[PDB]
Amino acid sequence: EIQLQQSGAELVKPGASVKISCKASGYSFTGYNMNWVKQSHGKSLEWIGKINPYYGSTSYNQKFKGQATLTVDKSSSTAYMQLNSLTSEDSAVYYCARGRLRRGGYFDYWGQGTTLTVSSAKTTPPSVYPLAPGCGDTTGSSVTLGCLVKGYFPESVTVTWNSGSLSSSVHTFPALLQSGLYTMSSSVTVPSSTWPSQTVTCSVAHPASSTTVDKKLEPS
Amino acid sequence: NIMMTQSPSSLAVSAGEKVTMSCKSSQSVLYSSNQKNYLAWYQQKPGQSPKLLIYWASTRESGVPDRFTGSGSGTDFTLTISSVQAEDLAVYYCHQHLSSWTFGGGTKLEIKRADAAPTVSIFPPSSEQLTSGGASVVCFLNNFYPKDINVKWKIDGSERQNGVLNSWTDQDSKDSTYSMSSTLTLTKDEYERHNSYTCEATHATSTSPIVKSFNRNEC
Repeated sequence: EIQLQQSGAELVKPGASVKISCKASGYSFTGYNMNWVKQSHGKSLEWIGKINPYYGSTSYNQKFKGQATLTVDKSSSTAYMQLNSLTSEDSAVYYCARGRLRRGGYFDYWGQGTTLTVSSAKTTPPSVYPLAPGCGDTTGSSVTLGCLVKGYFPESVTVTWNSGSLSSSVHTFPALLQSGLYTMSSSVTVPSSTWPSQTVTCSVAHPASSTTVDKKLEPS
Repeated sequence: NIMMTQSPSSLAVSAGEKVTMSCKSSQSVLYSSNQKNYLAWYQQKPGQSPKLLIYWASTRESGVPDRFTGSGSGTDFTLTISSVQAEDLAVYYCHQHLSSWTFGGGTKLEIKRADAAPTVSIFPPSSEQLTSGGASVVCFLNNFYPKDINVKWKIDGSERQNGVLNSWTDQDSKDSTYSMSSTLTLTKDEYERHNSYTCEATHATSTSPIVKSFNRNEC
């Protein structure tokens, strides 16, 4: 099965450069063009450029020609996109995508995307608050718990619920940006027969700030 | 160059309805020498990368369900879903690769379903946050339809919509519902000078809300 594995989210400052990678597997790396595509939040897809891995030959969208450099390493079957002189308008999700040269060049397999944030805002760890029902509350056959993850930057963050051997329903609420800081929340629902008896923990990883916090939900 | 125009920008239909979306190119994408149309269609689901559905205008990519059909030639193309399923919510993009590579602006497909009331849960500020001088009051409204629900906060029986942060999930790919979080941001002082806190959820359609309340003075 073909996989295009891209590097993790990056935060860089205006004027700086970034280099995003795309490691190919499951097909002949040298046989197919590698393309790069920008998607701004709002969602128009724009082609940036392509590289022919065998020759190292490249072709660019003139809108990106001057700031983008495409390269490959055919010892690791990895394609690279370096973007220089970055600005906030470059904040977007970037994809690599395999092209089908001998069928005219449509894109057939895409990487998972890499989120780029261009900003002078500072990397900041989250505060994590467990959300348990109040003492005045009651619950039916199910109970809902939550985790509020507040005041972090940049956006890359993972909230993981561990409910042990319980089956659960999770909702993850998209982050909102305020004052250069993100806030998000997540809910988990388990049977009322099982909490607080069984441990339910919210695990928050924010790689940028080297933060990993785990908060056990406790009855109020 | 070659510009791609898609219509409609968005549409909502119930599962089981047929949908036709269009893609127009500003120049022909029919390659003279092989008489193939260099036109592809992609599906991009929430949180995911685009996936190839159709290439050469009408050829279904391996693995793609038969309900997706691409048609057209020259400048005029359509993608049809014969019978929409819940999992088909996505943005659909057309793409040409005859002269450079360009994309359409996308058609966002949403699913209609029967109205569903939210399961509502309210959470007092934790003592952890309170000791730190903040007070966020959180309310979850889970698994409801339609999207445009009203959430109102009442403090001591009177409304405040000042300082409310609302975040909706993307539509659920299995049951077609939405969920949302509503957070009421207060200073500790603001929080401590009132007692009853209520989150109310109402469909725009009716006047029968679902309410969840707590009292600060209790526990």
